[PDB]
Amino acid sequence: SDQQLDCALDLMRRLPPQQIEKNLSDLIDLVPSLCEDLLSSVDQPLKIARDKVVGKDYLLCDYNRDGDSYRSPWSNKYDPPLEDGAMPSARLRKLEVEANNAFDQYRDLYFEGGVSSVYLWDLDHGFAGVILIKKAGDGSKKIKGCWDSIHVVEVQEKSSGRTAHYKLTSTVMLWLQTNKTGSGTMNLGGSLTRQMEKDETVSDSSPHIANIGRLVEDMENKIRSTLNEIYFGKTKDIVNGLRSIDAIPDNQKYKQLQRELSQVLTQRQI
Amino acid sequence: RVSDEEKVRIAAKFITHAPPGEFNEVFNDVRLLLNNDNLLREGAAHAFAQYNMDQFTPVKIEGYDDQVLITEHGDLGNGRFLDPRNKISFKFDHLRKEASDPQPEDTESALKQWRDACDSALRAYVKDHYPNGFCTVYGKSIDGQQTIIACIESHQFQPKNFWNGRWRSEWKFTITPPTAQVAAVLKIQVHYYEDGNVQLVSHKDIQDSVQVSSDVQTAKEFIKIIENAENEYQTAISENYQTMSDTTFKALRRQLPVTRTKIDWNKILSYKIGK
Repeated sequence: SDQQLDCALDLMRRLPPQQIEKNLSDLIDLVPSLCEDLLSSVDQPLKIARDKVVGKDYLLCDYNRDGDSYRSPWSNKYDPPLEDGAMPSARLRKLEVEANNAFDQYRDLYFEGGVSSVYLWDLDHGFAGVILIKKAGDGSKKIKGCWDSIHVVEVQEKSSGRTAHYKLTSTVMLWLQTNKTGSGTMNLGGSLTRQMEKDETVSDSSPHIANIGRLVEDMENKIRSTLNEIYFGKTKDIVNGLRSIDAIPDNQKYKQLQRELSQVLTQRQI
Repeated sequence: RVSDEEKVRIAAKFITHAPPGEFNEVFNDVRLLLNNDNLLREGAAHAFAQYNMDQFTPVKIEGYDDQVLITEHGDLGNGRFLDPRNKISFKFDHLRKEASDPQPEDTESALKQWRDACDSALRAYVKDHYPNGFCTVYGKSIDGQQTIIACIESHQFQPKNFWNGRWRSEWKFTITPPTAQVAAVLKIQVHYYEDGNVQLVSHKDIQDSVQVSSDVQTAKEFIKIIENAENEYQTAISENYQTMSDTTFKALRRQLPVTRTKIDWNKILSYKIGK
């Protein structure tokens, strides 16, 4: 069933990312035993939820979920209401509060808006966390756009040293859509994933959040460049290779040449 | 409990929705996920057929130099398809790449007059605008009314570089002299999947009212309708790409912070107005 998970992930890497939600659900119907593994390994468009007690939005992901409820990073409460929901330790919660505050500033500085959410959890010899960022563009423009950042970092703390091992796996989901007369419906979306690992010094001037922050920042700056290249560069070029508005100076050479090379195998095979 | 019938329908949906040039990968995935070959064979044939059909799968009959388009319009119904151009009958084997053992198909020859004109008139349009394109025009009688159905397909598959793309256009010409009505749908799909999954899915639906004259004349009138509509569609697409890249994308995340220098994390972790 590990080949199954592998097959499940390959499939989601091929079906239209525009329908990740419906398809993931169906995928789970098909293989109910992989439900937990898929909810954690398959990135899906980020959903916003409202923390009523604090009057602030927060983002949803498998990492702040317990059963059918999600934990707000602001009030540290579950919604819908739960009785004994999974909570980080009091000490990790404090670091979680600080990580949310630091990334709120990070978000405002690079996205000038949108929503961010950070959730942490303890590990055997370290801890992990997920940094979520969602930014939607001008709802008044012909073309809609949305950026979803999903950063999962694993921190391996060293017994002696205060140098830690950081493993960051990041995915940026970029969605672009337009409903204009001349183009009908045009949807350019999906995501790119990158991974990075580094050993780093941990000190009072460069604590865990600073190290994670620097890694996230470098990661997003790199993925932003790749996104621009792939979305507006590569897919456009593939599009121009499918059709051309100007008459393509017909080429006999390639067809004449192919005839020559083909008969070689035909008059060679049987 | 999800019945086996529901699982089969799910499996079928996934398979028929594979992106261009990636049918097998998707099929193998679903097969290992479903983990029940008996159920898989229940809708396989139907899945394969539907896929190739809505994908306008260009196929090469045993030896006609025939790149013909597998569509519904050419679905005989017995497990064989029509090649309106060469005008034969060919049985399409869905698993294997080839479709052989043809059968001559002496026609109805009623709408064929128009059909044969549009066909090679469009065949010229295609060779001029689609690098690796192919076309198939169907002459048929749809519940009394005569209609010309031109189908265009073009693709580029480069799995080793993790991407595939395909163009699909379908034009339905329903004749009602003097002037007739047009109905079409243009489709584009591109998939890039090196360390990600990015896809362009687009389509345009168009309806036009055209004046019907002669045989070789109305044909060139059509190829003209199409040419202008598809150039307009493609044009609107390159423009959309331009705006997305110079307006929408930049409105999402900046390249550098407002502070105009990378972030000073030590400053973010402490620096306060006062408390």
